Amino acid sequence: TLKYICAECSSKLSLSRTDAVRCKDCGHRILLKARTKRLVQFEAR
Amino acid sequence: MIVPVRCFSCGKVVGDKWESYLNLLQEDELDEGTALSRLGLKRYCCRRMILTHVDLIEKFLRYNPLEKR
Amino acid sequence: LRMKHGTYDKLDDDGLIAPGVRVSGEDVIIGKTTPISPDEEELGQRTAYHSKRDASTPLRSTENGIVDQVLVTTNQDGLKFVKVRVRTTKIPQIGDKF
Amino acid sequence: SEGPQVKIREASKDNVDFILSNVDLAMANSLRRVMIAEIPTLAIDSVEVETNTTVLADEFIAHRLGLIPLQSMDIEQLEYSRDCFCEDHCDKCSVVLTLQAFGESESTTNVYSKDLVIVSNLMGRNIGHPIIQDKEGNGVLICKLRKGQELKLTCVAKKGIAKEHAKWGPAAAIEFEYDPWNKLKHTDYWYEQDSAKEWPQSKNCEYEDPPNEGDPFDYKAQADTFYMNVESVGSIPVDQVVVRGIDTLQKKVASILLALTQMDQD
Amino acid sequence: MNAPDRFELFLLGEGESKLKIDPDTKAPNAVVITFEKEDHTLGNLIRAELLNDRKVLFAAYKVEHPFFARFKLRIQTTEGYDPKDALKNACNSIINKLGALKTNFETEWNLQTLA
Ligand SMILES: [Zn+2]
Ligand SMILES: [Zn+2]
Ligand SMILES: [Zn+2]
Repeated sequence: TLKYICAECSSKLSLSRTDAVRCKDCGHRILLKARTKRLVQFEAR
Repeated sequence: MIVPVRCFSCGKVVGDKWESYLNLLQEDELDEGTALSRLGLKRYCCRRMILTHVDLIEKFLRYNPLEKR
Repeated sequence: LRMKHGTYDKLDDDGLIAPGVRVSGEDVIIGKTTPISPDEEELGQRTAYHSKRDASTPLRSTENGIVDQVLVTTNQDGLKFVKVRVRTTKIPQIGDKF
Repeated sequence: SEGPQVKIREASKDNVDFILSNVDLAMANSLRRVMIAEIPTLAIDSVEVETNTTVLADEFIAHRLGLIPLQSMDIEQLEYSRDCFCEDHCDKCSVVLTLQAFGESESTTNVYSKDLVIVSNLMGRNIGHPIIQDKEGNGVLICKLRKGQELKLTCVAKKGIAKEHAKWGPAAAIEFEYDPWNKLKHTDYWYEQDSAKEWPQSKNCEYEDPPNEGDPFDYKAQADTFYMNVESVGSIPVDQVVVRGIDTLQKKVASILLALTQMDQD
Repeated sequence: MNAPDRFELFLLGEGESKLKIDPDTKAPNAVVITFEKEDHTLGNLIRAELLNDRKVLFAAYKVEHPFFARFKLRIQTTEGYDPKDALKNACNSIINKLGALKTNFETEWNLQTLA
């Protein structure tokens, strides 16, 4: 459901609630939440 | 970590002189003072911007990207 | 029950805010709930619908910034745990020490 | 004409060295301050980041983008965004640039300000283009990408003055000197053994007669004949810095006159 | 956190006027004019031009605090000379001198051909 990226192999995964947090390609148990798709506004000062 | 766009004191744009500063040192074999004077940095406020800059972005680029497309 | 007065709208379905989202003071960045004993009588606003209480992690009351990185993993015990990094500018102002 | 006199000693693309004569100290200093802080200029004001996989922070990149000098020749045709009736920004009060960079190369791809692309309708004006000065044709080094890193963002550039933020200042360093021989005695020269030997003569000492070292102190003499050197960041031409500074100071004084007449009529 | 907005250096706020002229009871024929959203750039110029007026007995300006972009200008003129008219004459002479300076700089720049 929610997009994550494995910390070492950098493969995009989709994890649901019941899924254990673990990479399906290289098995690294550290996953990063994907950057938000909404545009974020910064003042250039 | 990357070259500042402008000189802090006066506001001269020094961010476009960084890549030509390195060329004046490595392939023209100039010392740093003549390389600074050649680029037009005559005030020492501008000279300290390029002369004392540390290019830490080169060390940051050796790490693999976390989000790779 | 016992929800914090800060906003929860920045959280996703997993109770975690996505990286890149701007946060402000006393905003929830990690959402967590714990079950309670049903059918109690406390604070007046207690009903049978309130099966949980909020154990969420808000931001610091004065701090703000951007969520830089949200890291989900398991500890040694296998329990899921998260680390949320918030990034901000410290621009020098009156009273900063040099 | 009668009034302040200008003799330009040197002129360049980004430097004008002139002698401002027959003028008071206050008006020369006010012109210097107005050129530094009061000329309206176009600079990137808001950054909306879509993708940032660089090693630099979003707010880091936004601060670097604000300091990019943009062309501001026709900035008077642009409107202040606070004075515009749009909701956030439009073509009447802003210029919208975009920046899309990808690290498709194995080596590091440098992201320059020449990669900024105007996507708003300029309406035939002469604003929004990033200023290119070096011979290589690239602009200011904005960022660096390794392979697979992406930077997609949209900048909105609005007009402003350097009093609001120094990114709107086109004046760089303004050299300002008067009385190089200290004939007005406005400085008491610190020295160890000899003030004339230990203090180097300025380059402007050739443009004034040295004192005769026997003549009495001229108490009636005032400060005139200012030696000024305006340097341009590149946003406007270096002559337009001086002309727009005179115009801005004139507009400030005229606004004071207008307010005085408006409360005189009441 | 407590930092004021920078446009408060040059933008008149709600319910704030550009000038605010009060009579001064210390000396006869003297006024104090509060300039809002201005600084030493206007104050020094106006004061030094008012001191060139022959019928002006006193002309001074002060920025009471650097936090607030405002300055007070005290003008005392001779009898029968309105200090508002002295301010008008000083402003007009500044306008004329700046116009002459602009024309002179434009002509001298057009003489330059190495740009
Ligand atoms: Zn993996
Ligand atoms: Zn400098
Ligand atoms: Zn608009």
